[PDB]
Amino acid sequence: MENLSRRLKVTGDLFDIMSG
Amino acid sequence: GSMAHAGRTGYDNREIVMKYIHYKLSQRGYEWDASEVVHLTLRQAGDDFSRRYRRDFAEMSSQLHLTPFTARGRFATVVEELFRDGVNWGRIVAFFEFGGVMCVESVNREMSPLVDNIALWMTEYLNRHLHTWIQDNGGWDAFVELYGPSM
Repeated sequence: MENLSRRLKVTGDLFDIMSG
Repeated sequence: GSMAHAGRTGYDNREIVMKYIHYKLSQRGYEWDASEVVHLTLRQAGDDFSRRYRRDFAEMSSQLHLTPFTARGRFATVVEELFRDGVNWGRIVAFFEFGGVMCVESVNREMSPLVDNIALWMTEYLNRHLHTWIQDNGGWDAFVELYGPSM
């Protein structure tokens, strides 16, 4: 829930740093 | 047509959502129907996102508990928290993947009509809360440039 959104968020943030 | 961003309207965002969902369901063998390099790049980014996600975490559907009455609030809560402190392309891919997982789970749980609703919710959220950011940060064009390379 909150846990799910945190997992999505941190995975997303990692993927956007890798794209940089 | 090189003067403006690719897929720069809400109508285009809707098409992007519908094609994404069709793809995610097709990966499970479930047939459903409701910018081409944009659809392609998003397919790839979402698949690569999912690969990484699953290396670290359990199946996304394990956390859902969908019912027709609660699915919309479940969607809204997750997406609100995801973007609460900002938007970036990685979070947008995560958004598409979450929406895809919601649709797959709906079909698995014999609630297939929810797919059409989820598509609507994703389209509205995109147009209301992400589209401004997308235009301000280079359009889907910038996404294709950044996520185009397959790694």
